[PDB]
Amino acid sequence: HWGYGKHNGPEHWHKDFPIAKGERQSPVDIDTHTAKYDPSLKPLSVSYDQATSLRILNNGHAFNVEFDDSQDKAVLKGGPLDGTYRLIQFHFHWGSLDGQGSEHTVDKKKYAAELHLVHWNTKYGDFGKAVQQPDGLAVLGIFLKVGSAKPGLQKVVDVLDSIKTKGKSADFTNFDPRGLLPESLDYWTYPGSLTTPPLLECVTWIVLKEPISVSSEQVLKFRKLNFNGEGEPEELMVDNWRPAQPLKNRQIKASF
Ligand SMILES: NS(=O)(=O)c1cc2c(cc1Cl)N[C@@H](C(Cl)Cl)NS2(=O)=O
Ligand SMILES: [Zn+2]
Ligand SMILES: [Zn+2]
Repeated sequence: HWGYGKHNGPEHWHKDFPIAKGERQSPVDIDTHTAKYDPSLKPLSVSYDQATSLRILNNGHAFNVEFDDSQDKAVLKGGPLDGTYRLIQFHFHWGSLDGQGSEHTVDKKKYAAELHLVHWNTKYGDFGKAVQQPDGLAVLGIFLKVGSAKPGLQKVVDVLDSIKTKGKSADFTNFDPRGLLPESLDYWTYPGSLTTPPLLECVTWIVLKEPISVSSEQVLKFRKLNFNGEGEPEELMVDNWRPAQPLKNRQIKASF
């Protein structure tokens, strides 16, 4: 039943997922004046050159672009991380208007949307084992602002038509996620959680400083997707973001 509506929204998740009120919930507001540079942070290694995308799926709250994670084809290493983390999927969160949609905020600023590249710690063997551990997952988060089109995104935008409703999927091979990165890999990092139920506290968040630009036309096509299944009454897929959660006992570090 969970979702983003008035009766099943984030305000309600704690009832079925008590960890929602936990000590290391995501997302959070990034107070730039309180984040601290950490010169001990090693440089971030994004190695997506052999990434193998497979499929795109409308899961009822967003769409996932899924990848083959049977081997070390696309990985995240270095930065705050120990070991190797394999890309399993990416998705977005976006708003009903350009003034909202991101999950993380920067000095309370909300971007139009946010891209999450989800990776799991290969020493745990699979994703399911990984989300039983405090260092199981690493998510690369990238803000989207509305401006010029992102060429690298257009392929995704153009398949949306075919996965309009919940549980629809389409073939999605040969997509290169490198085309969704900004120039700079400067980041902020903190320990957190999934921002969707079950809200497991297993994530090392790495949030890039530099947003990517996407066109209004591109984001408009995101807002034409549906939460609902086929034949059901249309509920447009918008505002599928969880607001900022309390930082509690956590420090956000800057790589720059
Ligand atoms: N939003 S997020 O990046 O915290 C996130 C979302 C999903 C995750 C994992 C993470 Cl870390 N897993 C999936 C399962 Cl369907 Cl494989 N659901 S999700 O909401 O896309
Ligand atoms: Zn869902
Ligand atoms: Zn997400």
